[PDB]
Amino acid sequence: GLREIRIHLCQRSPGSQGVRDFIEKRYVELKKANPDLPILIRECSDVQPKLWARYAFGQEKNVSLNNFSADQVTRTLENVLSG
Amino acid sequence: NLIEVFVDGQSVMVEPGTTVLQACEKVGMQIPRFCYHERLSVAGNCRMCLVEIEKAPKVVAACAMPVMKGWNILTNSEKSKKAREGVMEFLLANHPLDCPICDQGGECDLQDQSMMFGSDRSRFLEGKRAVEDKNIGPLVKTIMTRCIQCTRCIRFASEIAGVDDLGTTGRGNDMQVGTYIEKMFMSELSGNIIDICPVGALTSKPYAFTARPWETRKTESIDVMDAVGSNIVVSTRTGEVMRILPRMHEDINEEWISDKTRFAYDGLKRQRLTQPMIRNEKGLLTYTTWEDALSRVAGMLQSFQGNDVAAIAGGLVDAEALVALKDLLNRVDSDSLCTEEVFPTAGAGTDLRSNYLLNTTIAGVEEADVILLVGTNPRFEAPLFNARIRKSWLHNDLKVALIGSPVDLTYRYDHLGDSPKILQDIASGNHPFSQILKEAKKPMVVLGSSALQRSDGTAILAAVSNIAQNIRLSSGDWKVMNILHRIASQVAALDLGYKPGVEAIRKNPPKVLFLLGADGGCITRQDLPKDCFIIYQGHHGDVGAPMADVILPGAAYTEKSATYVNTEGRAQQTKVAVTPPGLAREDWKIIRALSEIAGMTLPYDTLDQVRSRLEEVSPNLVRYDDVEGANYFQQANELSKLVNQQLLADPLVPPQLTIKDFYMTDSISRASQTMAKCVKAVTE
Amino acid sequence: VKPIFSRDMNEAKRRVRELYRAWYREVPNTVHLFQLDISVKQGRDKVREMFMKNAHVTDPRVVDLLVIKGKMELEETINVWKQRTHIMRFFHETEAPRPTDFLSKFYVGHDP
Amino acid sequence: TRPTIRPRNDVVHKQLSAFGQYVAEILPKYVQQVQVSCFNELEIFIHPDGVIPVLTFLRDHTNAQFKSLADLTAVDVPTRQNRFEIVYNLLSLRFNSRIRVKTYTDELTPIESSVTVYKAANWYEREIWDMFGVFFANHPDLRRILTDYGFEGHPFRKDFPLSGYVELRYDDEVKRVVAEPVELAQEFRKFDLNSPWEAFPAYRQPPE
Amino acid sequence: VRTSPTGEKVTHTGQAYDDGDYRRVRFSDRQKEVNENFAIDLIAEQPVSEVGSRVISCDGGGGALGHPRVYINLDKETKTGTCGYCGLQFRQPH
Amino acid sequence: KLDITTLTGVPEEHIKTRKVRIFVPARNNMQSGVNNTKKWKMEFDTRERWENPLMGWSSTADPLSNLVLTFSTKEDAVAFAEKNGWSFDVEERKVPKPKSKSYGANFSWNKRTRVST
Amino acid sequence: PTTKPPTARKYIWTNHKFNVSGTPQQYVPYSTTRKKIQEWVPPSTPY
Ligand code: SF4
Ligand code: SF4
Ligand code: FES
Repeated sequence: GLREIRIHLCQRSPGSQGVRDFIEKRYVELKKANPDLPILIRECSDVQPKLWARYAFGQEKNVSLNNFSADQVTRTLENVLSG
Repeated sequence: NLIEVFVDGQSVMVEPGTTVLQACEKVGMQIPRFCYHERLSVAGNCRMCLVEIEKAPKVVAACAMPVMKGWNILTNSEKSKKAREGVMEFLLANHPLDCPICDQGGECDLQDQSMMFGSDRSRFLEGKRAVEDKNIGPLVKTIMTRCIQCTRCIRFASEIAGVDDLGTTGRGNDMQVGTYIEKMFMSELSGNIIDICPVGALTSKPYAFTARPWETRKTESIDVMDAVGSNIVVSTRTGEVMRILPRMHEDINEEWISDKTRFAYDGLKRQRLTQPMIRNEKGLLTYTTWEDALSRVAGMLQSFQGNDVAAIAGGLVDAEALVALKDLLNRVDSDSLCTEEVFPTAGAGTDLRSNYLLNTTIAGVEEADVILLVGTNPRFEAPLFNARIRKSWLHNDLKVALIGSPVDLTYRYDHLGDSPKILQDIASGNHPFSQILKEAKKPMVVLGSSALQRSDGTAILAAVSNIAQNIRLSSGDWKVMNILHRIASQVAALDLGYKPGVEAIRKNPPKVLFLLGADGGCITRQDLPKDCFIIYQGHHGDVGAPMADVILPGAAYTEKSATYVNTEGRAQQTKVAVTPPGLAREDWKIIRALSEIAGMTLPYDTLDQVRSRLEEVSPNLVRYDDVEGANYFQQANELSKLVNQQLLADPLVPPQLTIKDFYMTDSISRASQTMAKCVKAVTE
Repeated sequence: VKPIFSRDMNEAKRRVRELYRAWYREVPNTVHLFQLDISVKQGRDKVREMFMKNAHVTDPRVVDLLVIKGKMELEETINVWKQRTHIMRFFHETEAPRPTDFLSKFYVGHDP
Repeated sequence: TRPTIRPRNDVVHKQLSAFGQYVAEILPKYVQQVQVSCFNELEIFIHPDGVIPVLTFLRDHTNAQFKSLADLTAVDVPTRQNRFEIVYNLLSLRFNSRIRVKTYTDELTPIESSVTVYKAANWYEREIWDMFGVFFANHPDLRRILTDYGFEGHPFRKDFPLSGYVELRYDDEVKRVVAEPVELAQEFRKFDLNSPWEAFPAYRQPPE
Repeated sequence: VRTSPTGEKVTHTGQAYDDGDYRRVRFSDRQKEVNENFAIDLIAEQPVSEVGSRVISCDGGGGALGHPRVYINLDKETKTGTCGYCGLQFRQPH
Repeated sequence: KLDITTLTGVPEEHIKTRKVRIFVPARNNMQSGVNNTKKWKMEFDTRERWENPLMGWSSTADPLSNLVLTFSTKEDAVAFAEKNGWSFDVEERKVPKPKSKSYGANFSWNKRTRVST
Repeated sequence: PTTKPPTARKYIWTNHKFNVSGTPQQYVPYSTTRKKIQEWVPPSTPY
């Protein structure tokens, strides 16, 4: 059971361009679809963008989003949501 | 259009209007001064800044003379040295021989400048003057006989503090600084006159006679009394905190600290929790070993899971402790991690950092043209922020408006009103101030965290976001939406994912409640189930501790290295100044130790590993002194419109209306005797 | 970089081997002369531990300098310059054990 | 006139400057800088390789007969890469003058021993090695003096605390004097005495 | 010099070992050295000098054998001017 | 990759468990002088200090409690820490930002900078 | 002293005491400062 999702992106790094596109376009729809799921958007520096999914009892898994297009990020988040 | 001037023959390019003293700073020479404070206005009364310009018959005051192209500043010429000696002699002619007993002794600009630029003997063969001492309050011990009429206190009170109560009475050698009447100088930044005073004429009454400057060890830290995040230097001698001094950080606090930050360290000396405590058979808390109490809470944690275990975080807790407790409760599958301050969860909430941050940084206030303050008293809630507002108002002609109860902010402001409907009026555009906001090139809107603590906080935030979006539609790099938090731990907790407000705990009463320094009292035993097991982990026993089955002694901000994030989102780390009293231990170490006993050992075993875990949860937490941030206002505003809550008709009233409220607002402040004396002073 | 005694790590290793040899054969003479109550094996085990302490070093000059220090200590022990106290200082007998697990450290004191 | 201030002797200043230029010309291979202090003291700055050549030159009469090693010491300045500054003080009895030669080294770079040239530098180099971490190559017998036989650290190094890391006491259980970690009953009180105002404008470093 | 409930002689600093404190053992067969003369009482006993000038100078007596000379302002009728070093009190007549 | 840790003789606990702070000391706000803010300083982490039972003097067991070092540049301090194997935290130098001062502004005809006294 | 008597002061001792080491009158060192940190007093009511 997903308990929260953390998305880390770099503000100006090229690798985080797709994640930034997802945030600017698709994040609002994602939050609408999952009103009470904590989707914490945070800024990371000089490191690859990552997606953190904290499940029940504290188990967490991280998937690298480096150089992922917005569609790829949407697919990754949807796969995490579906489980 | 840099012009060329020479300081002792060295070419330095300075912008026009630069003072001679500033060019001397540019080449590194520090012209001796007694009346010039860069923060304050220029006065030119000390006369120690008299320097000789080549080919100029008359010496000039470096603090007050704009440079001219081609001028050669002779900072060590015979004329300059002789002028310095004469000015020093005149200063010391009447000054009392109080150095051994003057608290300023050892850190006196008069003493050092006499040793460096003055004669080594006195030609004064007459009687010295004596001045009756004035009483200006319970904080500033005054010996006016030592005053040199540098006028720093007066100018500071007029410009920064904004309280025009200090002035010069009389003429000639009989001229005296101080209130002509028996008035008391009351302000948030009142204590800063002690720092600003070159001589020991104005000194700290609580700190008087306690210690000498050379003895003290200086530790650089960050204050936790407010969410401004003022940098401070904790002065400790022989393992005891002696005083708190401001540390310069141009972005956050220029050179000032609030009175509560400066004088509440006395609270750390009283009502301290030094040993673990467990309820006995009679129901009375008794001192116990760490192992016994930790085992008790470990058994209780093992017994229950999920919503049965919950955590409430106080205003003074640390990010390391927060993440440790968060992981511990998650290992029992509990997400009921709640702060004592309420932030609208509807919409993005904690998901987007820009939602709960002062997006326009404190330094940004200077650039702003119009500031709209909603339901907040920045003078008491965030004193340094109000000081920055006044600085911008004085220099940048900032236009300030307040929607709330009319309060004295030390600067003139437009009082739109106290009813929340004025937010709707601004958003629709019927209100005239909407036009001013639209015309404003750099508008700024600030919504205090106190207003969000009301029932209609979600509606208030939605209305303010509507105002901001209207502004954006009318006209970027600039950020117009800002939230001013009054609790230090709030920003860090929201970043780590702690649920804002205690509402979840109200919805689902927990069997085991862990109070992490929660002295607010939002949740009590009556709300909780009758057999609730309460754990309190904090430095002082104020409210949370007396209603706790187990008391785990914890360290204070002076006694631990921890990350505190200000309202701007800037993360700063405190440094250890004194060891925690008695058996008390650092909070994250306590959480990890309970994790080890309870069979769910958290991964981190050292402070660096805890910081790595913080980086995992939120990378910005470990990036110290960075306010880069990100702009997500579009998404947050879009999320806000989905719900339509209607604001209640109750007028916006800040929790703190008078300076009496400000003194005692937290456990450290309540414990302090000095703050209580100040409360008695203002009240009576 | 100018070599102290070895231009390469291998040569430093050879010198270390010589120093170890010398300490190894000296240990029983140390036990007999200083009237120490430890066994020869115990002393040689301490020698091995001390030598492995510096094993992580990956610079030839540092190895050479450590070898010089080892030679000086060995000369002291071969002579009676060091007293029985100095020789037993390697065996931290009086000092109480310092626990290394986190929970014990948390109980004992504020030290990290 | 000017009774307080120390009298200045320019003749000695000129003589020392001229002799410094003499030394600089004779051995340009090793000398890096020669300076004369205004209290009439001459210092020659030398590359580490030149300790033996330049000292031997100074001892033997190329118009210089410095045949007595006043003292040999080091100054540890951690900021510099070569944290140690080896300092030689020499006295010429024929010319009743003294000059100073200074060289640098690292913790890991040996410097040639000067026992051959002077023979008085044996104990001085031993003391430098014992206090500072400098190792002198080709020394007849490099070992510790002024420190305990089992002393581990190198004091005087600006990193070593004044109280050290170990303390000695007699223990009745083992009937022996035993070392223990230092635990001062009264912590040495560190005093911050430097004044916030500059004292000597002549030595003002460039702002950079 | 008052006596604490434990029977110890409280110091002029106010120092007395509490009944719980174990450090009282050091005086078990020995004595606690307390100076009977208290500075505060003796300085209180001194009469207040009355001087007819607004500003007066106290050297502590003995000239160079006393304390640095300071000038005290006596304008306030309510409160007597007190020497920072000597502690003697002065006031204008009437 | 220089490592003098074996040669220093420092016991391992202080080599590994101590965090050293590299910084330029802030000016003592009581004084306007800035001469004490021109050199980088290396200071070790604070440790426990307790009262001596006999006299109440503060006792310590940290050998490096009073150890402070002065470095001209940040890089030199960093290099020293690395060569000694101490974990280091570097605080960037804080410089007073340039200010615009005008004595004329105290008598502005229309601006708020006019001084009442 | 008979020719030149010492100055008479009230605080000066009237009876000189010899070295009291090894006697019940021996000086015993002790701290002259009060407790710095004050601990919280638990409430006496059960709840
Ligand atoms: S303020 Fe006056 S009396 Fe006090 S130390 Fe400075 S010069 Fe001396
Ligand atoms: S009281 Fe202090 S700050 Fe005010 S004028 Fe006098 S010397 Fe200046
Ligand atoms: S302070 Fe500069 S002229 Fe007075």
